[PDB]
Amino acid sequence: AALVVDNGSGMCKAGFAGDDAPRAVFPSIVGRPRHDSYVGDEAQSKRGILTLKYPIEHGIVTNWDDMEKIWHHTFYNELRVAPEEHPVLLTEAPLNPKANREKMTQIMFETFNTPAMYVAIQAVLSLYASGRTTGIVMDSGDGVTHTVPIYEGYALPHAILRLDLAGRDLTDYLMKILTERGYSFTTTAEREIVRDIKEKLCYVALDFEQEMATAASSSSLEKSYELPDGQVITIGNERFRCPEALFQPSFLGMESAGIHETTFNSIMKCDVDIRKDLYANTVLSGGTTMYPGIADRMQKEITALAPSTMKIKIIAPPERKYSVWIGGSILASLSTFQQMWISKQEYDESGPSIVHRKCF
Amino acid sequence: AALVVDNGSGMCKAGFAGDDAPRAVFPSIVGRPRHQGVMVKDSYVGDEAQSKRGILTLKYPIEHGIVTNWDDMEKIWHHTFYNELRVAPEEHPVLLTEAPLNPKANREKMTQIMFETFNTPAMYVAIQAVLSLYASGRTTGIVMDSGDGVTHTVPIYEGYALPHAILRLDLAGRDLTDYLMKILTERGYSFTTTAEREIVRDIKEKLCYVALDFEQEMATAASSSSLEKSYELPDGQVITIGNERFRCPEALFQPSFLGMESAGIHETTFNSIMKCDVDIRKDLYANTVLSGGTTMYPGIADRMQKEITALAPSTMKIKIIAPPERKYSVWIGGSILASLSTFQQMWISKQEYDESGPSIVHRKCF
Amino acid sequence: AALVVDNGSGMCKAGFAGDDAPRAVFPSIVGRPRHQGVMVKDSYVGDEAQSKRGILTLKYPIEHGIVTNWDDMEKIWHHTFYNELRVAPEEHPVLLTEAPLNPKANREKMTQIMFETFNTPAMYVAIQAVLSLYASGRTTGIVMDSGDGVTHTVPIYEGYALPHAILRLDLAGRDLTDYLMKILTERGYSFTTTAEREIVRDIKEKLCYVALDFEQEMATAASSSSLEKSYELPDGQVITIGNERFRCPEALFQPSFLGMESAGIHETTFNSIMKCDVDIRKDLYANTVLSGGTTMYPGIADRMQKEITALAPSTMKIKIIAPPERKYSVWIGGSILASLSTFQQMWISKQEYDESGPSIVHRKCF
Amino acid sequence: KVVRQSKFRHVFGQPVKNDQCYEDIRVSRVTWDSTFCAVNPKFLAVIVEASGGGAFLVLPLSKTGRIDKAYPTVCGHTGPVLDIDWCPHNDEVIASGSEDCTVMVWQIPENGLTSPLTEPVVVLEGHTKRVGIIAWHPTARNVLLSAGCDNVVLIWNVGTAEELYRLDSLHPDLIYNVSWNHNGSLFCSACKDKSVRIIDPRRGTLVAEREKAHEGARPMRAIFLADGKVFTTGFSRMSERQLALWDPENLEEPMALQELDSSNGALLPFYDPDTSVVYVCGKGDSSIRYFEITEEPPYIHFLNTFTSKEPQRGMGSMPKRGLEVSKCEIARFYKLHERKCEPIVMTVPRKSDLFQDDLYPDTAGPEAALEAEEWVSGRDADPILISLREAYV
Ligand SMILES: Nc1ncnc2c1ncn2[C@@H]1O[C@H](COP(=O)(O)OP(=O)(O)O)[C@@H](O)[C@H]1O
Ligand SMILES: Nc1ncnc2c1ncn2[C@@H]1O[C@H](COP(=O)(O)OP(=O)(O)O)[C@@H](O)[C@H]1O
Ligand SMILES: Nc1ncnc2c1ncn2[C@@H]1O[C@H](COP(=O)(O)OP(=O)(O)O)[C@@H](O)[C@H]1O
Ligand SMILES: [Mg+2]
Ligand SMILES: [Mg+2]
Ligand SMILES: [Mg+2]
Repeated sequence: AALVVDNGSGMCKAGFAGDDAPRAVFPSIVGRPRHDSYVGDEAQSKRGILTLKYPIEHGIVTNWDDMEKIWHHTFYNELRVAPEEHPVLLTEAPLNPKANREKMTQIMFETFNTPAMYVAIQAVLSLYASGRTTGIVMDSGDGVTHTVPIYEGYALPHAILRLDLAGRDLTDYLMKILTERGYSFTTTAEREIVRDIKEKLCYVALDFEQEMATAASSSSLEKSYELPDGQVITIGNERFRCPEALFQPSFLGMESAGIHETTFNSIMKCDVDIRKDLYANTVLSGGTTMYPGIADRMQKEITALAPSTMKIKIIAPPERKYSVWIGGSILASLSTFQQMWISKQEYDESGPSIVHRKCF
Repeated sequence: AALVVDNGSGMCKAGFAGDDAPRAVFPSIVGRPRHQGVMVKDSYVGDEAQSKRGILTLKYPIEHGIVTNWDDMEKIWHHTFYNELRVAPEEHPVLLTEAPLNPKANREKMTQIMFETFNTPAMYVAIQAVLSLYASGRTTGIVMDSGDGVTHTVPIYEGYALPHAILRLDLAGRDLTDYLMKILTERGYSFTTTAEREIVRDIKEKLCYVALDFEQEMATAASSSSLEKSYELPDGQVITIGNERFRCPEALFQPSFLGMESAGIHETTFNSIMKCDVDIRKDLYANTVLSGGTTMYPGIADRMQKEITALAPSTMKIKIIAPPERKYSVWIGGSILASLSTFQQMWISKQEYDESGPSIVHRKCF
Repeated sequence: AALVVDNGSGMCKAGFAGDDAPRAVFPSIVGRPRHQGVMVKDSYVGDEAQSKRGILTLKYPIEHGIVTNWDDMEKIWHHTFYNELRVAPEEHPVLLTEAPLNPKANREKMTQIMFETFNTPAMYVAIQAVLSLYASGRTTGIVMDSGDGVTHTVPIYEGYALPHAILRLDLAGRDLTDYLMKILTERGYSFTTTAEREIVRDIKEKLCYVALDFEQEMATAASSSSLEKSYELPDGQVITIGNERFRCPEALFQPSFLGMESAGIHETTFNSIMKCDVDIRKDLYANTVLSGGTTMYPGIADRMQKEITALAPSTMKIKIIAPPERKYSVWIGGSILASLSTFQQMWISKQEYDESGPSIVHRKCF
Repeated sequence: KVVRQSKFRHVFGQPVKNDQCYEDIRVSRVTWDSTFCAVNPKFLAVIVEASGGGAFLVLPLSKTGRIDKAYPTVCGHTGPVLDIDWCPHNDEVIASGSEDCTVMVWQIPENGLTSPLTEPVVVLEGHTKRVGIIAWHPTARNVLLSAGCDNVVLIWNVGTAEELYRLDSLHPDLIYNVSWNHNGSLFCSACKDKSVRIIDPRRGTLVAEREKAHEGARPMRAIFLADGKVFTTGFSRMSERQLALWDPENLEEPMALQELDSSNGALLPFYDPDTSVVYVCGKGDSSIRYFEITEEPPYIHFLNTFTSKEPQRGMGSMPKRGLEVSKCEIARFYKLHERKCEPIVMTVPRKSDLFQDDLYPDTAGPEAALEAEEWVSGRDADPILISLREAYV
């Protein structure tokens, strides 16, 4: 029985190989009292007196001691399994620094004593869940957004683009614009409330300027949300202004281009002979791509950029929030994957030189 | 002659363009009687409410920089034009000030009242952090204003503002005044009524200061009486305060004293700079400008320089610019801007607003 | 007094004929503000855009040796004559430099701008590779000039150029600067904005070097800290880089690092020699001349000599000539050529161009 | 009293959405400082690069989005095209001057071009050098003006291919631009000798002249206003771009002289006679400044500036008949990038959704008042005015 653990910036999904959905999904949050530590949903329930901190910021480890707490919470508190009795499949961000991968390998083999372990690129696993071997995966998670083109199973690192704009930036932007309506959220506890608001009432408009016009001359686009303490707040144009930062990073003062142009630019960096198939296999992944209407807006924007003769097809499966995890479960069940396993007895005699190879 | 009106959470400064100091500085309070009249005006605004506060219930129309009740807000403006300045608002254009990242709904009400209720011929709204930079004669610097309701840190580089780097702190003079009461009951003095709010606030403005080393100042105050001062209450009673002089302003640097999770003003200023581009952080370190009445404590500049230096890299030069008239920096900057010959193209006519609406005031402003 | 202007992809060097160094060396960028002005010039070029780059979006008008925007290109030239050289273009002959195998359309635009926009009295266009040979005092040799946009290998024998043997490599300083940014994120440092591109370029010019043996240094850097250097960011932050010092310049010899299938600069130089006649290959092996800023990395001469020797026959003598002033070899060669008594016959008058057109500049040139 | 009375102090620019732009257009790379764009309520004409000779792209306004690289173009000239201009009295007739020293007038089908157009209706040959200035007469039908680098101005009859008048001994240097007056009896010209001239073509005499209107050596422009005044843009001795208003009755000193900035590139003014608003647009600049011409001093009131991030290579202005009145339109500008044509929307912010009588006075119509034969005889007439209220939806 193999374990699949996909460590994201905000959510850490864990489960067992061969399953269809993650058995354990909890926020990657370490909370400490401000009036000795709480991790995950136990921090989420007591966040009234806790100072919530994310151990991952922009896909970068800021505190490895908190990271071990997240992993300790997965094995013993959520999965309820012994890490030394199950092979564990890890997921890594594209262009993952070899220093970051080594620490992941070192912790798993020395602190948790796992028998077998393997690290896979999140973009590759996202394509397995869709049953494809060719296409560009735009995985937008909590910390960072990546565009990884893939052709016939071959990865092209030179065409991988990174956008420092993801779910956390949208959540912080929603708080900034919510004060324009009169609701003030400042503490880290209120960040989760705003994030909960973003996941329920936000959506991507097909056109932004027109959506401003109807929201400024009609009350059909307003929705009501209930706070934990009972006050009901209403939001109008903030529903689609927050996700618009994905396509217009200038709202956040950022100079880089939107996630539609980043996807197009990553294709433009590929060879000419493969661009046609990448246009027709644009795969969305991550929780930041779960906004209603994000697929239609993506298709309209990329079509305006791509030549008229190319068929833009945005693939947005309904379970794309767990595509990375689902792809990991399928890999951990394939018969051809057993030769990818890295043994503990192999690591202690060889070191991280064997994990830098046998991986990508 | 243009009018410059700076309506803060606690104080409202008004005057004429071209002057060096506000002509009218009165508290932004509205008082209503709480007893019954037995001997043969239902509200008082400004100094007249402060003098009769013994029988009134003082209410601040602005709290945390948001206007709680607009009906008393119009009374503040009405008192300003007719009773303090004693001018006709329909004759002089009015230059108004707004907090950074002001909601467009709040700005819309502010201009609509001016054009419809007071019938001002022209009107304009400017960001308070911008005028505070005009008073110091600079084009680059991070302005940390601290008034009565809220604290803003606005970095500006070469006349370009960075809205994404603007940070807010829900901690200002009113919160410190409330905190001083909580620690004053420790010494045996009880202040509870809104009338006593102005008494405690007056104590804070006269006896409080910022200690360079907070832990050392506790050690000195716990073993000596050199730090004790005496204050006379309006009824003639004399009270003495010790370590409360510098414990109250310490909430600005340690918001945990109020149970707040946010960081202090020194870290908020530092975090605002780090949100800017790397190539402009060098100038922002050497052009830190203080503004507002809450930055008038003795020794606040020295403590600010020490704290930011410990956070900033050693090779950067930290300069805390604290002009002695920083309590009126926003108004002084407003008078300077309203007198420049290049500002007459920014006025918004009453006629133009009638035919166009608030669409033209959202533009032409920032 | 003739003017020698060398317009490169990243830098523009200008001066007067007869001098030994360019009087004006400024980056060839155009910067435009990316924020809004909140207090009382829409474009910045040259060093002025470098000092204000924290609030501008820097664009290179020349990309891969191709002018992407002629409206920005004329700004660079206007800055050169009026702001850097501070001279009137209509009073001095201007000697321009062009890339090898330059498109005839590009040369047409360059000639047209000088004669109608700046109204230069005389003008001539010279091949950058030929000028680089003038500065070294040679008439025979293969010039491998690597600038910011494109790498060229031009063999010249006894004053005769071999156009069929000229090879082009789309890999230069700008491609290395982008590659250094990608690998710096592996160490935790994030540079994304165009303003941060210049900072990374500054790091590349100071701490990068070419390893004599790439693999043996990777083992040294992974088992020692002797190759680690520290760099100070403009905001005072200090970054440390290790193996990235020689991994970025290694991309010149291993273009597969950037996903490019073309050969390295060592093989491109060797392939260009093999494309010439057999009789002249001996002289080109002993007169390999380096030029451009991308060949200024310490230890690039020995690595080039080591690689070419492994490709060339054992009896051939490989001699890489890398003068210490090779960063300005194109300009210095231009100054030498513009001062020769036999060069005045090559000038093209404005009156001649007005009555004859661009047919006369395609001739009289190469 | 505090604020100058005006209706356009709050006019703001707004670029049109991407799907309504025109992409993949090989915009011309000719150093000549022309508008590079001519637009009428029916078609859009853009000067493009051709492999050989010269051509300009004419496409219907509805043909938005990306444009085929093989889209048919008007490729009849043997040299690059310099200037294009639609016929004010015929929406399917456009004249073009090019490097081949010839002026060609074309007839565009109602649906546009299905095949490349090579044969013109009439070929105007009267010049020895390149023709870069073409200006249709505002009221005279089939009367066209051509000015070339040979410093000669010709009056053409496109109906009969007849040269009416030849003006050769009036410009000693290069001609920058030529603009007719309101009734088309005179025309102003800016010359390379820094002199502004007002010339009567019928009589062939110099009505007025101002030497050293701008001290700078950089190119300058000059247009005629509705009231008969001349608005000129130029450079000072310190390379400062300036605007100036001139009175033909006394040219000793200008009524106004305002400096803008220290950038390069000529200033191309776009005058709107109904609103008395001049739009000053610089070649290669990324901003558009518009000023209101009035009788109150300083006679030039800066209104506001539209700012963008892309330099402009060309710009064309839609006439009054083509704007959509229902949304308070006063001007629509087709800003030209290097590979894209982006329409620009300028509106007056108004709360009322009804037709605005004050914003839209009667405009010159597509009906010519006089004819070529009557104009030569000595007749002068103002353009026939029409009402835009019928265009309100
Ligand atoms: N239904 C939803 N709509 C919009 N955003 C969502 C939704 N569900 C989750 N998100 C956002 O997606 C972000 C990242 O989710 P996820 O893809 O799990 O990130 P990671 O890959 O780092 O685990 C979260 O910050 C969350 O706010
Ligand atoms: N000399 C002083 N020392 C300490 N605090 C002061 C002093 N003067 C004023 N304050 C405090 O500053 C607060 C706000 O003053 P001000 O800067 O006018 O705010 P606003 O901008 O809201 O009008 C007041 O509540 C007052 O308590
Ligand atoms: N000492 C140096 N070390 C490494 N790179 C350098 C050095 N000096 C200049 N360069 C690089 O050379 C590049 C181009 O310089 P240059 O030869 O002037 O190009 P061009 O010919 O296009 O003007 C610059 O981008 C710069 O990064
Ligand atoms: Mg993820
Ligand atoms: Mg204030
Ligand atoms: Mg060069």
